[PDB]
Amino acid sequence: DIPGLTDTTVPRRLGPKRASRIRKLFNLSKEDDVRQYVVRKPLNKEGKKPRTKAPKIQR
Amino acid sequence: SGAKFRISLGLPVGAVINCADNTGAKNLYIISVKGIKGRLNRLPAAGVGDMVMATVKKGKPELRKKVHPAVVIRQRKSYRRKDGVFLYFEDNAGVIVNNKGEMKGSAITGPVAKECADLWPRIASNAGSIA
Amino acid sequence: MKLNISFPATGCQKLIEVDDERKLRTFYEKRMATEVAADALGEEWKGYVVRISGGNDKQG
Amino acid sequence: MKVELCSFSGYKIYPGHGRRYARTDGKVFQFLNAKCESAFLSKRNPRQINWTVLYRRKHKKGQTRRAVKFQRAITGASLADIMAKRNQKPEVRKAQREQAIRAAKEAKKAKQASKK
RNA sequence: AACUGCGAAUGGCUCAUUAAAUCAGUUAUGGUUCCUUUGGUCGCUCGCCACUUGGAUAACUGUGGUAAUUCUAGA
RNA sequence: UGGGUCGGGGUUUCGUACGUAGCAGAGCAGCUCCCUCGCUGCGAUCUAUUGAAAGUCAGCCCUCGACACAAGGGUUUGU
RNA sequence: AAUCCUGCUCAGUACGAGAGGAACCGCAGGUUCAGACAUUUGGUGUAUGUGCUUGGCUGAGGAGCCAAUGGGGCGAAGCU
Ligand SMILES: [K+]
Ligand SMILES: [K+]
Ligand SMILES: [K+]
Ligand SMILES: [K+]
Ligand SMILES: [K+]
Ligand SMILES: [K+]
Ligand SMILES: [Mg+2]
Ligand SMILES: [Mg+2]
Ligand SMILES: [Mg+2]
Ligand SMILES: [Mg+2]
Ligand SMILES: [Mg+2]
Ligand SMILES: [Mg+2]
Ligand SMILES: [Mg+2]
Ligand SMILES: [Mg+2]
Ligand SMILES: [Mg+2]
Repeated sequence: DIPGLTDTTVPRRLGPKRASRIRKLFNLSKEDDVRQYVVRKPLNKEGKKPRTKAPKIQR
Repeated sequence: SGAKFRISLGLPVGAVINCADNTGAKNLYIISVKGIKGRLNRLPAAGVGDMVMATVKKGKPELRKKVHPAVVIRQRKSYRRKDGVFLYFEDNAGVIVNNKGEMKGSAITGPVAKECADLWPRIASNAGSIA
Repeated sequence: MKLNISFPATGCQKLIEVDDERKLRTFYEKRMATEVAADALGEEWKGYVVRISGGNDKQG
Repeated sequence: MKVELCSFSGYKIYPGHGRRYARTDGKVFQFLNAKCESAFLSKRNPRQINWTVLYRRKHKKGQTRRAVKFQRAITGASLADIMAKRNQKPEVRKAQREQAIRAAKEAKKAKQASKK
């Protein structure tokens, strides 16, 4: 590993949105609770209560 | 400091060179070269960076029938530049200056030889490009 | 001369500053989108083939 | 060991050889010898002169499929989380689809009382 | 914020050019184009996704270059 | 051993030889049981063979390949 | 058998009210002359070297030749 380069992998900022791009990523077949499988991003600010934020899924 | 090295002259007295400044003169007819002691039957000749006395043959009437100091900025004779390169230009060109060394015009059309630049800082500042 | 290195698998791109021509000259005379091995730099850049993706001129 | 130049013919001009030509329009050219210089002055195109480097590469005289995609962590789920979710495949997924239907079926029975 | 759609061809200024040219009245497009508005038309066709298919790209995070620009590159 | 003469290599000059081939070629002329889109000619030029061909010490450089030739001739010279 | 000049520095210094304004040493170059030289650049070029080309000629091709150096481009060496 290169020091400071091949380590501390950065995550993709935010997951798939289209109702098919989540199925390919998670091997959804059909109507397997598609809504819940979408990635829910958590938000953590000091001057506020913790809360997670889900996106609107298209198609 | 550093003085100018000898270069091939190639512009004898009687040569009509183009005037590269915006003074309104179109050509310059070299009548003599400054600093020439000379020799029997030898024509005083000038190269780039040489100060010459010239009369404009065609141009504007207020410049015509007079003797103007001029400095050769481009020459068509090839000359060696101490580093092995033989350089020559597409035409013989000069600019009209005063005895002090300041160009009467304000802009120069075309390149200016490097020898003429560092020898005449006033001409160098007005030069669009340096060859 | 600076080198922008990015590894898509882990992100975390970082800038490398080099003043040695020989480490750079493996890259020299190469076009874009050509994969070159960076075995020139030290003993840590080994087993690494890298693709030229772009750059900038002295004037930017 | 000066700057190494190239001619009208693409050849490599060592110091002390050839001439350099500065045109009035500001462009500067260097030629290896009078042959290359005279050809340039007569406006001959080097792509049509056989012994020129430009001609040789123009006529080329003498001289797969790949793709990869990698799983990554996505903010809100580590690579472990997505793998576990997509590893619910062996009927665990089917187990989750069917409980949602009955979890919406009794709501539909309540919705029938709410619709009508 | 950004992608998208629309507008930016209106308005305003000036009168240099221009003497059957411009322009005015009259007439034609049975010799053409036309965003928009309004009204028609949108099952008229026999011919392993349709309970919804594919890929990228913005904005965004991150690394910069350039003296400079409403400049931009790579990831 | 020698120096020659050829040959070879190097260098260099010019610029890509003849022949052959091409569904290259402005086009044109003949054959149509033929062909179902073709064949047989003419045609400057183009492309490949081909940085090819040609010259290069006669006052260019190196050969150790080949061939013959080289202890031969004449005139003089003494304290 | 060498010759003379310019620029930089000395130095906006000495000197002078001011305006103006040197010199010695040192450095970098030039003029005229002299003696060579051809690595480079230029000139020559009948290597009659290699392409191109007009008229004619060898039955055509190929290969050439004649036109007092046919003309022209490029050109080794040598001279310069
Ligand atoms: K004189
Ligand atoms: K041939
Ligand atoms: K060829
Ligand atoms: K000739
Ligand atoms: K010559
Ligand atoms: K010569
Ligand atoms: Mg939608
Ligand atoms: Mg006389
Ligand atoms: Mg030989
Ligand atoms: Mg004397
Ligand atoms: Mg003939
Ligand atoms: Mg013939
Ligand atoms: Mg005869
Ligand atoms: Mg005769
Ligand atoms: Mg010649």
